[PDB]
Amino acid sequence: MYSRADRLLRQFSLKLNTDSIVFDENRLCSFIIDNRYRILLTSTNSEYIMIYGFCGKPPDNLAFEFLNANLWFAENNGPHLCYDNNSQSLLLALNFSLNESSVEKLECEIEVVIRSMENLYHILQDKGITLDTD
Amino acid sequence: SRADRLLRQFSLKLNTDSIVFDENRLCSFIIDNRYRILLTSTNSEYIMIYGFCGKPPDNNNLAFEFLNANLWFAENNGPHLCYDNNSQSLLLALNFSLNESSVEKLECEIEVVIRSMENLYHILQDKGITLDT
Amino acid sequence: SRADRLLRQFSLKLNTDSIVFDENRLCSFIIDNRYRILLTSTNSEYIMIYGFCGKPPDNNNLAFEFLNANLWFAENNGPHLCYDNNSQSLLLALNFSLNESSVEKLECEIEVVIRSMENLYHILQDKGITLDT
Amino acid sequence: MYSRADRLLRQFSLKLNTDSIVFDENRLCSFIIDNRYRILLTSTNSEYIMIYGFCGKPPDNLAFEFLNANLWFAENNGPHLCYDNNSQSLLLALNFSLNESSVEKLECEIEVVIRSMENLYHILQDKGITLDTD
Repeated sequence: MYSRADRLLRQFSLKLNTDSIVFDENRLCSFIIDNRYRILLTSTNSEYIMIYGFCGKPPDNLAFEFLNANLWFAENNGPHLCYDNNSQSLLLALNFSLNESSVEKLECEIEVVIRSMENLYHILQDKGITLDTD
Repeated sequence: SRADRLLRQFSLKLNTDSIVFDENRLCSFIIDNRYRILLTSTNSEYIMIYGFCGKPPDNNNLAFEFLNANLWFAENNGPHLCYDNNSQSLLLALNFSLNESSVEKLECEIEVVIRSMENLYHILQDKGITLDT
Repeated sequence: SRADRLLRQFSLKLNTDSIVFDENRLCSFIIDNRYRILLTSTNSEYIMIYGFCGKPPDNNNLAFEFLNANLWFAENNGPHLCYDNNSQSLLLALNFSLNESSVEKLECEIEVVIRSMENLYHILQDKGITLDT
Repeated sequence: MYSRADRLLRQFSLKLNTDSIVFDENRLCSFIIDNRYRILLTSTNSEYIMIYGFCGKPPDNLAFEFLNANLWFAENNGPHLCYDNNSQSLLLALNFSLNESSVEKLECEIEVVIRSMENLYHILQDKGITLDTD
């Protein structure tokens, strides 16, 4: 009766102790980890969930430095560092395959995104250029 | 190879003297006279595949479209579109796992990168911005 | 090494498809926390030893003294003092012949390069121009 | 009765069909190969002859490009590209060891210098910056 994405998210939700974490009518699910990391999940295909970590909006001119940072994530099997036209913000993107998936694997892929977001605010805070909250 | 034997022996001697080293094996080639590929191997866990796309027009705004395109590559389990501050090139970068690996599967991934340069070239052509190759 | 086996196999497959490749083996390390050394091996005849001295002050006249110093290195059978347009560094470069070679003789030549960086540093110190290391 | 440098040069001289090629009182010997390459030989030590190929005087500002060219000669076992304060000119320098030396080896080392001088006017003529005659 439930799609693999919905069942998996239901486990993630209950594990995190809420009913709230669910895909809405556009297949979007947003939440915050540790009052710090803004995670967006999408399931528009039946085979994978996209995991987006919202890094915030870049300062006033930078884009090449972000492309250069993407070398580091590729070399460490991290998410893609992307820029989104809508929210005009940076985000770390990771395709989570639903094949042979468990709630434990989803949390680790979400953790890879969280560590990578922290990795980004580390190439950026000591280097003196900063992304905002909301 | 006489050189590979010498370097391996020398490295082992370095560790012996408590000196850490960085090793890197490189293999570059061009496919169809059009796609520059670089294979690097800096450790026993993975190989990197780099598709050298070419120098981009120094245009900070166009770079924001390169970053935006990483959304499509991410969704499609493709390479990372990135930029090397040394060769001043944009790169399609793909990490190749040594686990359950073979020469067959390495070809398939080099092919994934090649097709990605293929898509990018044909997308930049349509938009009339081509790269210093 | 599983990676070295994979690359060797892949290279042989490339030749098989009539594709020429460029291979390069790199080994870098620091001696006495002071001398950066790079060993490269791009073919079966020789190895290159590069002593990375550091970025020089961009001073076209001081560079003419680097060139002038090549007279002393030449007379003393020493390395080539050169400049890499990529890493923006000056280099002491020494070609190491694979013929009648051993790990012992490779050490001696790396030592010749190291002492040369040693002489250069102590010559630049006295003249109060030191390199971005 | 003759030093190894003098004997060797005597052979080189006779081979080239002249008495003229000889070290003068400052141990300097200058000659031109093929009406094009200006060669200077020195023997102030007993163990080697220095071979200098005179490339001429650099245009008006360059030095880093010459240092970069020196990467190429080191990689190909060539002479050192040097600049000399006196003549204010570039020169290719090669130490020729007198140990196990024959007139045939000297000519090849002189040939390495000549090919390298030609190699230099090739990194320079297609690249649009030129050294003068005398």
